[PDB]
Amino acid sequence: SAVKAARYGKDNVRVYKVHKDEKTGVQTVYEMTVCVLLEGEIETSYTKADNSVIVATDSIKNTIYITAKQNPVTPPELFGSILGTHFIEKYNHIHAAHVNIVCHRWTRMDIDGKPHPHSFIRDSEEKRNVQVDVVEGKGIDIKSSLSGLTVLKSTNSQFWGFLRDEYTTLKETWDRILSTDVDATWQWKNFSGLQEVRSHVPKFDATWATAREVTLKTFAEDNSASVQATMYKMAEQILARQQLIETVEYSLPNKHYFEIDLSWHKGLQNTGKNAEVFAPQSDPNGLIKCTVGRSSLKSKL
Amino acid sequence: SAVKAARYGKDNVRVYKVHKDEKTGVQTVYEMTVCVLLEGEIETSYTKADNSVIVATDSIKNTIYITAKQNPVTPPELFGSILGTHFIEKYNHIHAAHVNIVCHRWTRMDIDGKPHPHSFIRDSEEKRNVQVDVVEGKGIDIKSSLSGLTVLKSTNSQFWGFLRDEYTTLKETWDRILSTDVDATWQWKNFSGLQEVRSHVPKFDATWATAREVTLKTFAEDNSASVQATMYKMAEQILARQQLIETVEYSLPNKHYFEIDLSWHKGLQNTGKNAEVFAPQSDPNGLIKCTVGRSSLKSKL
Amino acid sequence: SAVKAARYGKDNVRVYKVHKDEKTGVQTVYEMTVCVLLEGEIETSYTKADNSVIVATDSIKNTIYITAKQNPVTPPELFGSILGTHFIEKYNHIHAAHVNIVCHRWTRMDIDGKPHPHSFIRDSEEKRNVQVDVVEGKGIDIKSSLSGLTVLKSTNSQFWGFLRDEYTTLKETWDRILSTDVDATWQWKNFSGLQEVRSHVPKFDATWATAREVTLKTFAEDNSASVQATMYKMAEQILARQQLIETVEYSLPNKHYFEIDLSWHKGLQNTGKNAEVFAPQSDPNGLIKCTVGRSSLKSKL
Amino acid sequence: SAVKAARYGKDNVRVYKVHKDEKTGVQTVYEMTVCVLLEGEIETSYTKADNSVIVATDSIKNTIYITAKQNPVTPPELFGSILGTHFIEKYNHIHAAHVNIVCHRWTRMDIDGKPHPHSFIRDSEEKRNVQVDVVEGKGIDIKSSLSGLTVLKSTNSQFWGFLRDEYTTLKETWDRILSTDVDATWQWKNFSGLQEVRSHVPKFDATWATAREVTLKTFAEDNSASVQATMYKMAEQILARQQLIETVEYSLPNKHYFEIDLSWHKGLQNTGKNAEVFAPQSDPNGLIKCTVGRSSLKSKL
Ligand SMILES: Cn1c(=O)[nH]c2c(=O)[nH]c(=O)[nH]c21
Ligand SMILES: Cn1c(=O)[nH]c2c(=O)[nH]c(=O)[nH]c21
Ligand SMILES: Cn1c(=O)[nH]c2c(=O)[nH]c(=O)[nH]c21
Ligand SMILES: Cn1c(=O)[nH]c2c(=O)[nH]c(=O)[nH]c21
Repeated sequence: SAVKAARYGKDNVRVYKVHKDEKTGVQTVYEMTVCVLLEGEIETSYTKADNSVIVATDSIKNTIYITAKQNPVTPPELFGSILGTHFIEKYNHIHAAHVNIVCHRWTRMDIDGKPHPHSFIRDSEEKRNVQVDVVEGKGIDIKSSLSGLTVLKSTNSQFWGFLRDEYTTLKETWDRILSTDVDATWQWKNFSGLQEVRSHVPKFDATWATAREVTLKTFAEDNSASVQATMYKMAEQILARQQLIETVEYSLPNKHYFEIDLSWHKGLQNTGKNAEVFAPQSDPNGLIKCTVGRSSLKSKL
Repeated sequence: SAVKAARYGKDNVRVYKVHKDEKTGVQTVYEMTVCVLLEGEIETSYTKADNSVIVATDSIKNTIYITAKQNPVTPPELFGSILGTHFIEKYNHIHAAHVNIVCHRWTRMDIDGKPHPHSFIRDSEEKRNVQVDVVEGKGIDIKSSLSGLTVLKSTNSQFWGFLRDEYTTLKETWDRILSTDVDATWQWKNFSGLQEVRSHVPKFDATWATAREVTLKTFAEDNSASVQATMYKMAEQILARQQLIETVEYSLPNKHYFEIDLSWHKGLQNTGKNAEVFAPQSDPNGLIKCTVGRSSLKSKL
Repeated sequence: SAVKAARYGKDNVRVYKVHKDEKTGVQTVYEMTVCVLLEGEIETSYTKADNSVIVATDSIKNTIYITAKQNPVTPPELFGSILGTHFIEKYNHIHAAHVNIVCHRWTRMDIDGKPHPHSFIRDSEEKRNVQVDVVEGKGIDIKSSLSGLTVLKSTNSQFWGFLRDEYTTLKETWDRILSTDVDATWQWKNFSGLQEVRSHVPKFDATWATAREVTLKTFAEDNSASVQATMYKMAEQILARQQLIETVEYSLPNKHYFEIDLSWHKGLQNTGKNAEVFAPQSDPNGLIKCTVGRSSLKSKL
Repeated sequence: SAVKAARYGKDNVRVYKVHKDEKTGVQTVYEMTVCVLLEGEIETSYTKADNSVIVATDSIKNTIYITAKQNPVTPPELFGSILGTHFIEKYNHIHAAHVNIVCHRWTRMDIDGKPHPHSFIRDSEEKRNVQVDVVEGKGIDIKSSLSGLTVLKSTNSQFWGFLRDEYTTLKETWDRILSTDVDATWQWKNFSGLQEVRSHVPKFDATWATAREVTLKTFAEDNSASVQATMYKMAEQILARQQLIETVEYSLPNKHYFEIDLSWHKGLQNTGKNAEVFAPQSDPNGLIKCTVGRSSLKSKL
């Protein structure tokens, strides 16, 4: 046998950081969960009980906290790049660092209409994430995402014209509920190293904001022909607004809300135009995915 | 043997309702999870295989949807009262109905600064709940609550002066992080029946709002001596603002954030006044409870 | 205002203990999650910021580990009694200790047909629990339970003869799937103190075993008329086999498996006697409860 | 813009099947959760609101149940292959089907030492999984796995000789607890189609059994130098025992159990050779991965 692939490290490292402005009294908090997995010339730890090549996962954990103490933790794309760059530069034999960060929401409370200087609310379980792959000799590849953004619209969703054969029972509809949990990923142009990441720092927060704004507005305003058609519109708009992202990926469940026929009980009318009470379905669910890039076709468009 | 207690019914009944204003186009959505458990002269279903006394749980489920079609689902205190009253009035042999409702957040989206007529966001996993116990001959007992309201403050929390003995290692502190998941319950005066519940309907939304406002403002503004002292202030204020509630209960975890001594690494200073990077602790956690009522002591105050 | 009730302590304290037989090499492991909440003359911590009356929850945590080091952790009824007794005896002003223990399964592995001396498998997420309430001047009240015991039978379950009215759509059945997650609790006679608990120590493991055996055999062998009728049989048998338990409580979901009519597709027959493929339903679910004690009726039986 | 990748279908489809032997009375149950995602000439559903190319996810769901009615559901590798082959053969424009199956445990109960004909217990949340990718013109690629197999050993695990630098605080150990949740995947040689899958059917159950047996025995018996070294031994043995699998992948958390120094309290000795009571750590955790294949090196071995 032989080792074809290997990576190892520390997962589920919870990290908080506070910034305190001593002039104004305003404090700002950041909370994340971090995973760092390393690759390199480590195969003998697996094959020969050679622990000399192992940077202990406990040491990886310590390094996460030390790096957070010595650098900004925001935007996460930058923190992840700093953190991954450290491991490949510090250890000659480590040739890749794979950094995943989940950012948790701590939104400043407004009390009596004024922003509070040091009190925060978890206003959504929506996350902002990064995956930063720092590969020696091949730069820094960053995928940014928002996830767990849960939305519903009560009309202006349709689904008709789909294929019908002997496996088909679904009724066409011209007015349904649409609800989903949005997972949206934008993948950046390869960066050559930390300097180039730093040169684009403002674009990280701005592109996250754009992605979130476009998602919400498109979901709310598109009289949707399908999940497929709506998510494509989101992706194409995000690509149009940031030339440094190469692709946009969406992964959307269709979280079904079923009508309930109550006509068996006193002729109650609760379907079609009279549908008011619905049964949310926990499972099964549609799952719709696509990855959108920029076109390169010049004929047969 | 004999049956000392029994209740049975349907749990985890997911319910959505939409209201559509055909004049304005504005739609409003409600989503809940409902449990109804019945008591009564049902012991022979357990002891004698006598199913004649069982209102099938499937029928309880149907009744939940029928009741939602024929009545408002808001405030939940009212919907639960209507629903429980139905079972004890419809079935001579059913003498109590225990209705639990969890209300899920669907907050209207603002798009380009304007409220959208039919698009919503799950802006928090915070719930608004009711427990409505409708007991034949003994009225309607209602406990209202908010839960899963997760908050953090980065300073203005203290914990010193606690008992110290041979089991004590905890260091006193004059400046710590405080974070919790708020579970707050207000229990109403017994209502005689559905008419009396209806006579107080506006007070349900108003008292929920008061409870939430008081919770947030007190948490943010109290330079806290302990979880105990802060939660008591919340409770006393809520009681002062609604004479129809008899008690207020809080159940608060202390979700610890630990300092991280990094002085072993290059003399990094990350404790006390220089603490910036902390380790959120998933477990264990403090758990602090109290039930506050109005005082009846006249001497030795 | 005034404090009507209060309790506080440490929750989610994970504890492992190992026993090593140095003669045989056989090691045995125990893992639990412990909560201890205290009551007493503690109201001034809430009302007056008086922390002097607070045994810190961190100190409660330390005490859990110290008690586990100095005593057996099995049976959990004994460990909980020792632990609760400590707090009311050590602290004059603490008058009750409420100890909840969840015991996690670590079952010894058999390797090549032989029990391994130090390797274990989590063979089920089924738990064994205790709730031990140690109340100064009122002894020790113990509720023992098993929970998360998930079972299914594919036939020999029925449900017919239930009430039918204008809310009823459920079809009677003479052959259905029955599946549940068993939560079974046996409540012991009040014990006067730790000596009396110790005097009954072997009965704890034996009664847990009896409860589990009776549950499984009754579920498997009863041609069930309803969840109600089957669970009653379980309870009555457990009471007959241990005179020191006063009541037995069951709480059982009915986790529904629905037939799927496929006759719309090529006349496929998948209902009634030809039902093979079913749709497990995640929600809603029946929820059936009862508490059974010994009879005291002498007439009109 | 243009669609670079797309797949869509139905997720979280819960499926039960029963087999009834009418001669013997013995019934056997199977329960799974299935996801099927399709690829093909479907880009116009995203770009042009062309639903004609969409096989509705509801129809995919129906097809899952119909396929389970008309074929064996075991081994899952076979069921997934049948199911994926259907979609690419039935629909000219569908060119890949991606079938994920999670198999849930229903182990036959033994009652009074005899196997019960129709009663089952969920004896572990351990799963048996498959991922079957059926790609038109490129055969059938199958990855089989076991996951959620949770184990602990109380000694015969070590971790010393790891890299030590200015980021290192971890103490070397020659005797620690090791616990993990095993996720093990074996990837099969590409199969040309359903006939070739069928020709190997007995090998699926046999290789799953081998993988599980090797995992347990190696974990129990290896005096482990590291997670890395132990998991490699597992992989190499599985490869030696089934020539039709190309690689074996493990993904193992190191679920840490920390010693607790209690020497501050009455000189209690609970470290090193006297360690009995430990603190299980929920997070962070080591995460160790590798993919092992057969060697092709002929020099510098
Ligand atoms: C309702 N529904 C299905 O059954 N499949 C699909 C699909 O692919 N896309 C939808 O928007 N809805 C839907
Ligand atoms: C830190 N801490 C403990 O250890 N116990 C307690 C308590 O009862 N209350 C607190 O506010 N904090 C705290
Ligand atoms: C199917 N079903 C209901 O709908 N209610 C009930 C009940 O109370 N008990 C059952 O055993 N089954 C059942
Ligand atoms: C304890 N520990 C670390 O900190 N890293 C590692 C590792 O890579 N492998 C281990 O087996 N243990 C371990």
